[PDB]
Amino acid sequence: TLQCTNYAPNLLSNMRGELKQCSFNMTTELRDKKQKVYSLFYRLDVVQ
Amino acid sequence: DIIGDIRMAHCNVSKATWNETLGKVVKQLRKHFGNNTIIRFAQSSGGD
Amino acid sequence: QTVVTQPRSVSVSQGQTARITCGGDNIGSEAVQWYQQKPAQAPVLVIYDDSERPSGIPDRFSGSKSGNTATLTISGVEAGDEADYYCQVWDSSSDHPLFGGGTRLTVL
Amino acid sequence: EVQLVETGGGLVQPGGSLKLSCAASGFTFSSYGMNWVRQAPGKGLEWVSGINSGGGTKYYADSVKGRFTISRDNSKNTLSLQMNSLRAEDTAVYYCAKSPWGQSTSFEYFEFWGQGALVTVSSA
Ligand SMILES: *[C@@H]1O[C@H](CO)[C@@H](O[C@@H]2O[C@H](CO)[C@@H](O[C@@H]3O[C@H](CO)[C@@H](O)[C@H](O[C@H]4O[C@H](CO)[C@@H](O)[C@H](O)[C@@H]4O[C@H]4O[C@H](CO)[C@@H](O)[C@H](O)[C@@H]4O[C@H]4O[C@H](CO)[C@@H](O)[C@H](O)[C@@H]4O)[C@@H]3O)[C@H](O)[C@H]2NC(C)=O)[C@H](O)[C@H]1NC(C)=O
Ligand SMILES: *[C@@H]1O[C@H](CO)[C@@H](O[C@@H]2O[C@H](CO)[C@@H](O[C@@H]3O[C@H](CO)[C@@H](O)[C@H](O)[C@@H]3O)[C@H](O)[C@H]2NC(C)=O)[C@H](O)[C@H]1NC(C)=O
Ligand SMILES: *[C@@H]1O[C@H](CO)[C@@H](O[C@@H]2O[C@H](CO)[C@@H](O)[C@H](O)[C@H]2NC(C)=O)[C@H](O)[C@H]1NC(C)=O
Ligand SMILES: *[C@@H]1O[C@H](CO)[C@@H](O)[C@H](O)[C@H]1NC(C)=O
Ligand SMILES: *[C@@H]1O[C@H](CO)[C@@H](O)[C@H](O)[C@H]1NC(C)=O
Repeated sequence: TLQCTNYAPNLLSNMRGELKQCSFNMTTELRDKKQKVYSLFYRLDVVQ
Repeated sequence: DIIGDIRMAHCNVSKATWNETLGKVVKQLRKHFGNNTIIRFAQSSGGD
Repeated sequence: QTVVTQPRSVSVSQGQTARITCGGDNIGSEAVQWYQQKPAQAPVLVIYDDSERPSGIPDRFSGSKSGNTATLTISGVEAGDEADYYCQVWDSSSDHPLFGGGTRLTVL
Repeated sequence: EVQLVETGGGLVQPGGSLKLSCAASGFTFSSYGMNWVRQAPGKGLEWVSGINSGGGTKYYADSVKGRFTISRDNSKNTLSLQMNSLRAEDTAVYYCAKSPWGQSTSFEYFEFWGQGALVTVSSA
């Protein structure tokens, strides 16, 4: 489960609300430590 | 992250050629649906 | 509009702990920095995204976001860490960066 | 060694203009969205005048809105801010910033600061 926000004002109105920067936890090499990462995903990959 | 400024991803088809190609197809479909009929195209309906 | 209040110039003296609290309206939208700055100097980032710190800062600084009022908990003192501290919690509905107030820290 | 060098004028009467310049002989400056903040010798901070890494958005605050501009010329590492109205004095110092995302907002911070903050005063 991962948290996301929209982008800029981006007032072009073609790309408004499209790119969805997200952040989540993800397991590293060692088993009992955690790694925090930032990425983004197009609008047809996430569902609230 | 995205460096620069964002647009859409788009495709171009030359309008003078694509008019001629639909003109050649619609002369051929008259042999299968009667000569006196006024052929109309449309968009896709729906689904996935 | 939307206020981010924090106490005016709290000062403990050699207790080796200090809790510069913060808060206001809807936190749960990334209470995000604290931004230590010394007089006639440049501001320096100290803690980003309220859990980690950049490389090059000693681990006397520690933040936590609790409920609706986040806070910064420093544990330990120094004769060169008397400075000013303030939140940067906002980005919504309007101009996205919005600093809030100030807080002076002195030890005796 | 990543730093910011600055030029800035002062003592401009409240009917003229002023142009500030922040330059960067450090990092790869074609990708990061630089910003501006202000500070009177007084209350605290106040935000103005953001930009992306292409010069295509350039959004502003609610107290300087529709009154100033931001130029950004790449390939020679130069930001150009141009204050042009100069109303009755909110005498404040100005800082050059850097945000390690590029392109946008929605949780943004500031790594390295430039601390070149010469003041607009408009005295006699
Ligand atoms: C498919 O169909 C579409 C629509 O029919 C076709 O779209 C056309 O695409 C043209 C080029 O993409 C576009 O022209 C653009 O017009 C604008 C406004 O007039 C102009 O600013 C653009 O300028 C670029 O090219 C000129 C050429 O004279 C350069 O002098 C100029 O520096 C610009 O180059 C940019 O890209 C370079 C890439 O390396 C950069 O190095 C360069 O510095 C610059 O990038 C930055 O500089 C700008 C100024 O600081 C800044 O704004 C920019 O965002 C970067 O930060 C260009 O001439 C047509 O307008 C467009 N037609 C429309 C929209 O109707 C498309 O070509 C067709 N074909 C394909 C295959 O898609
Ligand atoms: C990634 O991993 C971290 C690991 O810490 C997760 O942070 C933890 O999230 C839980 C869920 O909110 C926190 O529990 C909370 O405790 C407070 C205590 O009052 C309670 O009021 C809340 O209702 C909730 O139960 C937990 O404290 C927190 N850990 C720390 C150290 O703050 C995080 O949620 C994971 N996911 C993401 C997307 O970051
Ligand atoms: C699709 O792209 C091709 C090449 O990417 C275009 O073909 C060239 O178009 C230019 C137009 O200025 C001509 O001068 C060239 O002779 C064409 N051929 C080559 C090999 O470069 C084509 O025109 C594009 N189609 C559309 C509709 O723009
Ligand atoms: C397309 O071609 C036909 C015949 O070649 C012509 O009548 C028509 O004006 C052209 N343009 C459009 C937009 O249909
Ligand atoms: C329609 O056209 C074809 C050839 O173009 C022709 O043979 C046919 O007789 C036409 N239809 C009628 C009803 O005349």
